[PDB]
Amino acid sequence: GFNLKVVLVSFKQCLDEKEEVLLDPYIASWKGLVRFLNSLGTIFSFISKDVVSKLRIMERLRGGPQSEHYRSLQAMVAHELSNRLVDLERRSHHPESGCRTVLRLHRALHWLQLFLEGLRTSPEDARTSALCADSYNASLAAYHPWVVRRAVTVAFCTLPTREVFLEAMNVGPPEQAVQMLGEALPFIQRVYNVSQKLYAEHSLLDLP
Ligand SMILES: CCCCCCCCCCCCC/C=C/[C@@H](O)[C@H](COP(=O)(O)O)NC(=O)CCCCCCCCCCC
Repeated sequence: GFNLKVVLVSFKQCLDEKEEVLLDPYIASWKGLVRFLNSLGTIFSFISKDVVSKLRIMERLRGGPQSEHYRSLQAMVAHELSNRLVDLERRSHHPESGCRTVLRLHRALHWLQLFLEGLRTSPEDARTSALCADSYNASLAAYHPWVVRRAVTVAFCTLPTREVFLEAMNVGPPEQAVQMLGEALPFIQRVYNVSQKLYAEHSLLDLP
């Protein structure tokens, strides 16, 4: 019943007719990713908590007195910039602003998209560990302190084989998994592109 396709396709729900990035569905989709990650039984389950803690921050903003301004990422950015609830230069009175919090998930989404795309078009003899590192170095690595970068990089060598990873998506044999990624990744890509435009245009790509 539960599989990676269900999660990827849930990202369709994150964009409305005006391509507002809706926060509730975004959270729901990320909870799907966490459940998938935890199902893989790798050492990276050690880091699921960081995602979960970030989702809870966002859920608490959605449960608060300004909940309506957190309905979409676009609304969130407008509200937090106009009320100075985002630390722009250095961490200060708003260490857990919606803007800086969502940024971390967004960067991770970028990594995930690069990793899954890499996997989708990889040769049969490609190593999962290499797909992960190359995509990590492309993306998330620059935002992590050296101690984290080095530990993550080493941990990559302990990942399952390409075949096992594809089968773990639970959508059939590797060949079916590969076609699934092609049909489903565009949903996560669209969410990423719209979110990246939002952050880029507001010069928020480097929030502390
Ligand atoms: C299945 C193999 C998964 C490979 C995942 C490779 C990337 C792992 C990154 C681990 C980062 C170390 C944990 C804590 C990092 C935090 O410092 C940063 C910055 O947050 P801040 O401290 O400023 O609040 N947090 C992040 O970069 C977000 C956590 C990354 C989530 C990884 C996505 C895994 C989802 C997999 C779903 C298939």
